Amino acid sequence: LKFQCGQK
Amino acid sequence: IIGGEFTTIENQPWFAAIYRRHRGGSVTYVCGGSLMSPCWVISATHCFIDYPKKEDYIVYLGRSRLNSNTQGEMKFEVENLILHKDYSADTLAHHNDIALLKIRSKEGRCAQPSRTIQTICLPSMYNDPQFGTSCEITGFGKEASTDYLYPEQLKMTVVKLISHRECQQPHYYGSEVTTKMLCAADPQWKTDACQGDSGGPLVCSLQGRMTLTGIVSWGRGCALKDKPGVYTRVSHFLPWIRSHT
Ligand SMILES: NC(=[NH2+])c1cc2c(I)cccc2s1
Repeated sequence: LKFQCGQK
Repeated sequence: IIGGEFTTIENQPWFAAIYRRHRGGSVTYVCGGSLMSPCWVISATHCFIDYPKKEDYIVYLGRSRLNSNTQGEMKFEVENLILHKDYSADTLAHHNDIALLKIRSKEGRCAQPSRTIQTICLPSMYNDPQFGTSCEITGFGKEASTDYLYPEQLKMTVVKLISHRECQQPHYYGSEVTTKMLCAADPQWKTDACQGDSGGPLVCSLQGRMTLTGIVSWGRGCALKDKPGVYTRVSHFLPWIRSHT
């Protein structure tokens, strides 16, 4: 959806 | 990467592949990088140093293979190329080996979030994991120092962080390693980063987040006993990153 740093 | 396993970008959705175009028709791989925010990718200066003509580089995100497309990939042009002032190379190390690439799509946009494209987190001011932590490196570099080609499939491997005391021992790298670098190796010197892996990330979990702790920079040989891989210590460059992003 939107960037969430470090999420695979 | 020497050893390691083959993977897909789903597993490293912030890895960026940087290529260079040639007046002739071919595009060749240069180095890896990581997506920090929608428009910025961070890599290493030594990758651009010899040919700092931003117009000839192409950046691809969401890429699991080297010269064949992946569905979901995005192609960008380098709008800005920031190399480090104070970058130095000696007979082994690279100092202040960090660079920033602002990317622009042919449509004027930066990266979009997908199942194959994600940003990696930055650490807080001089905050690193402790030696012993297992971190993972990813890239398309050589699988054997003797090879003269790169793999077509993305690879990853896990390495552990070692202290500066260990890395600066005379039979390791002595004072060629500074406080702005970090060293990581496999206990049994079986896996490591290598040529073609420059610029890509050393990711570790810090305070609960997958953090970019280092950038592949140099090493003597690949997977050589008492020759750990050295990386740029991101946590020490935060001010520099900030002043530009
Ligand atoms: N042993 C290593 N981790 C590395 C070795 C090299 C070499 I040889 C060239 C460029 C980058 C790297 S990283």
